[PDB]
Amino acid sequence: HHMVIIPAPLQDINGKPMIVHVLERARESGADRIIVATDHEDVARAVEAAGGEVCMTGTERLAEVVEKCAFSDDTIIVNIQGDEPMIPPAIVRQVAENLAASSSGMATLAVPIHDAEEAFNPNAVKVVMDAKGYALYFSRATIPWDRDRFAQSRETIGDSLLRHIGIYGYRAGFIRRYVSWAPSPLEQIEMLEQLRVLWYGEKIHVAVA
Amino acid sequence: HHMVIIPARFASTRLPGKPLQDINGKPMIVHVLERARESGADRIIVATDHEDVARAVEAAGGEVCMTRTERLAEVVEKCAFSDDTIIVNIQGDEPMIPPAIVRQVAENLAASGMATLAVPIHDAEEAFNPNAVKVVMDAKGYALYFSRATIPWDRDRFAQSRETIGDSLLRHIGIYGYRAGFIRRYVSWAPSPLEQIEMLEQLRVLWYGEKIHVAVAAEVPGTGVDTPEDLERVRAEL
Repeated sequence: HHMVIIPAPLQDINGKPMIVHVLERARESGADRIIVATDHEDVARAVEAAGGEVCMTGTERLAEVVEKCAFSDDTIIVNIQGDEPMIPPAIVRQVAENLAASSSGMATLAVPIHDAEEAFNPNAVKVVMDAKGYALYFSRATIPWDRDRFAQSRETIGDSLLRHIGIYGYRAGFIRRYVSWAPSPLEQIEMLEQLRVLWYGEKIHVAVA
Repeated sequence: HHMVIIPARFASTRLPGKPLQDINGKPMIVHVLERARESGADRIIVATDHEDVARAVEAAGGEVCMTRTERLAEVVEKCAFSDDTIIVNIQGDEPMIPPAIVRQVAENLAASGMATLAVPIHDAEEAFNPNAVKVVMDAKGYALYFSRATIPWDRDRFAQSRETIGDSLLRHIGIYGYRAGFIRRYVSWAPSPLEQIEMLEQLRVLWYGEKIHVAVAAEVPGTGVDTPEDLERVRAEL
């Protein structure tokens, strides 16, 4: 009972593009509507010929889709990146269900980290959550910091490290509020736009994959 | 319109018996009591399990509570307050704590339920020192997170070098504000795996969903006296 939007993308994996792969996974998730948001004709000519719906509209594209297709501000929206074609549809359904069952707002996904290099890789985003699973913070720094383990060791990690995956959930009308809100300074230092949501007081629920 | 409790930290390996040591004709805890007086508090209670500290504070006129946020709990039990009284935690080894920031934590608590202070970090070594605790907060000053990692992470600057620092790093300073029912709630909560990982007990409050307000200190306070060098320094400065 949700809609999935893919902001895209061109690669050959067994005679099929990559965006159509993402489209098939979104189909298998069981979404009522699937829309591919793009401003390029290359993505269109592929998805349209693949039977996928396209909307012609920097993550604000989905916001336009909320009003280009005139979606109710209670509908559940799932943003899958166009460059994750091997994503299982089970976690795509998860993100929607976790948003619907939480206090609503915005939702995202995390996986456990088990490689120390990953834990100390700034390109790998870590997230810390409260007891209810709501995101306390996103960061490129190694959080939560393990004082005893990391006191002098950069090769041993515990079980408290989570990597944030760029699949998101929304309640439609709040995507308009994302674009409406001014760019925070925190999202510019960390280069993580989702921190804006935490800057402005709204909370994010996190699903463990 | 607030009350101040001073944990007189007798226990210390480098200066055993900290609150009793003479600073220019007055013991340290008496000086901390005078700072609390300059803050503008309606009641000042020194919490201590030592009789010499009690007889030193009582000879100066401060209220004394015998105990044993563990210790502080018994104070809010022994003088059981209303859960509206703003409460300021001042360390007993800080005889030069600016009373302005002591008033400030209560003022910023007045507008939540738990409040604390931070000071800007200006040197790279402190920003990457896990012993220095960094705090990141939201639009209205409420702490998003406390950590021993360098947060917020400055991706573009730190990608080149960890040698220079921007303007976004704040060190949390262990002066806390409470609404006096907040403490009764805290003392009941079980330890939270997050504070065990980070060795940061304030992460209990954020783990159980309750908020913390953080204020940039109007004046940067002085480190609490823990060694004879700081004793002589405060003697020369007071």
